[PDB]
Amino acid sequence: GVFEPTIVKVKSLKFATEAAITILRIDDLIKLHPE
Amino acid sequence: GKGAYQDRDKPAQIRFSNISAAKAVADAIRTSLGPKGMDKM
Amino acid sequence: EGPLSVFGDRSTGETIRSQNVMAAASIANIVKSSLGPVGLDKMLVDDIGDVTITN
Repeated sequence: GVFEPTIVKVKSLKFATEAAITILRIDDLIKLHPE
Repeated sequence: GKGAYQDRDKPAQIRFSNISAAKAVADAIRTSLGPKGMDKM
Repeated sequence: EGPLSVFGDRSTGETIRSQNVMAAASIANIVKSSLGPVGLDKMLVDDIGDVTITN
């Protein structure tokens, strides 16, 4: 009797993959000094 | 030739500094070019 | 250092990738201890003493 909606798994996988890609594409960082 | 002495050297230094700055910017953005280029943050 | 006067700090190479991975790992490790029926809770206190209890 352990059940979950399938939308949970589907949406979690999609969002996790999107976040992983959008962070993995970064190559260099430039941070500007506060005024 | 024989003469035409150049008694001022400041313009050469200005030109070289300009070249250096321009090449620095070009090398800075060189990576992001092409289908296999990456992003900047 | 030297050329590319930007008035700021720039990092390039494996340094930034490792730093990003470490930040993500720390964020995951903060909440890893509250997963599943045997997970426990967390207590949070602000700068004035107000207390929140949650998982």
